[PDB]
Amino acid sequence: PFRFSPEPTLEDIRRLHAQFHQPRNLLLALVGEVGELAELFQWKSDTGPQAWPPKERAALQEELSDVLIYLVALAARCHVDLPQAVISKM
Amino acid sequence: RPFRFSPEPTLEDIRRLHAEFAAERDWEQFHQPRNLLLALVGEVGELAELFQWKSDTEPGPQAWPPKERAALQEELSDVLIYLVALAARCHVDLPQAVISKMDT
Amino acid sequence: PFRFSPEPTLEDIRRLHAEFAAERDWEQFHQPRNLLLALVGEVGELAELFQWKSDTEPGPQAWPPKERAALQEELSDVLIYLVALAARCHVDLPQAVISKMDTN
Amino acid sequence: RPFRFSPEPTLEDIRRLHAEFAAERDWEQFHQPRNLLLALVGEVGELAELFQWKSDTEPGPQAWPPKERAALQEELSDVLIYLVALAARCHVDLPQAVISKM
Ligand SMILES: *n1c(N)c(C)c[n+]([C@H]2C[C@H](O)[C@@H](COP(=O)(O)OP(=O)(O)OP(=O)(O)O)O2)c1=O
Ligand SMILES: Cc1c[n+]([C@H]2C[C@H](O)[C@@H](COP(=O)(O)OP(=O)(O)OP(=O)(O)O)O2)c(=O)[nH]c1N
Repeated sequence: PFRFSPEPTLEDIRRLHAQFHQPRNLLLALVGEVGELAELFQWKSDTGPQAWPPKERAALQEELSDVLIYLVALAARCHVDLPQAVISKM
Repeated sequence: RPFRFSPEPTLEDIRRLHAEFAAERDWEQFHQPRNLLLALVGEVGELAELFQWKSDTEPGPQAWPPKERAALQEELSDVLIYLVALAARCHVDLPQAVISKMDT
Repeated sequence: PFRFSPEPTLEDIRRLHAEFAAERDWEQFHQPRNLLLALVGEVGELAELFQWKSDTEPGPQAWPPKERAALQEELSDVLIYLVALAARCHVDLPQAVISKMDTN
Repeated sequence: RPFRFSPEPTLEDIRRLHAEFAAERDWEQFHQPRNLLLALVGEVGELAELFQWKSDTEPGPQAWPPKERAALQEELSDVLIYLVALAARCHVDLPQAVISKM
């Protein structure tokens, strides 16, 4: 069916990519990848990404992770328990 | 002191959670790619609407008034709740797509 | 096959938005970045409105006046920060435009 | 210090030109609200990448190297061009909706 791999956990990805990496420089880099990610959708239409050519799907996973990696970074530097902070909202 | 994230939820855990709260709030339908995308973009917006006034030569995020750091967490979450939501919808295994990256 | 008004103009807008701001001493906050994050914060409200639509659907002309009135706001707050950004960047936003089309 | 903008083209003018441009390479089909939003949401990113690595009270844009200062224009140019086409595609009076907000 569909499923995410049991790891790397949010804690791994935090440990793994970790001056640049200060607060608002990281927030501008998050918005950037959201900018690349948003680009792989602009000239589409309502119909999904599960059926895109390979070089596209491949970029769809690439840019998507990038965003995570920075959101990861940004929060791990704002000292927010990204993982827990999620369930609390639930 | 070392600041580390807790163990779980796993991204897979973060999925199976949002995955259900809506399936009870009957959402998944409007949950179409761009719909999910465009949302992530409003939260990202809501995320920057805290740093747009703060200068990086300021008390930094850690040292943010409770209610600010509170909002900050409630925001960093949603940006994650939708990133993982968009991924799953694309059939992307966000967790593994990260490894393929490390393969630099 | 539509039309904007002849005014205001971008300097006319770039002008008042000066007067306006630093009339709330809102000019001390026009440092490139703070400004860039502000655009992103408003570039995000604008999305929050289209996260529920689809382009196969009738543009905001059919939207209920209330939804169609809040769309004029964001579209306007987005141009305002964009202008406040360009200016602090000493960019002739108006020329930078046309002098970018004598190309692609 | 305090900068100005040439008296034209006006917001409407830009509107037409882009049209001619986009009416040339059959790009109107490409201009559906959400397209120009994401289209714009993304140029704001390219525009975000520029400053991501820069700094608070460091050199500063206007003192940036040429090729960067030039890329900067590009990026600001684009953001408008899309703001202008979405605004237009939504049948929204962009210049006037800016005063009405004062
Ligand atoms: N509208 C539509 N629908 C389309 C397809 C295209 N345009 C024009 C207007 C806009 O200014 C230009 C995009 O130019 P670009 O593709 O070179 O900018 P960018 O992609 O960011 O440069 P790069 O080569 O991708 O790095 O297309 C419409 O108005
Ligand atoms: C907070 C603020 C506001 N400004 C002025 C300029 C914008 O054209 C107008 C819109 O402000 P905004 O706070 O974004 O209006 P709202 O969107 O309704 O605010 P929120 O609902 O809280 O997002 O405010 C401004 O110049 N600088 C500044 N630091």
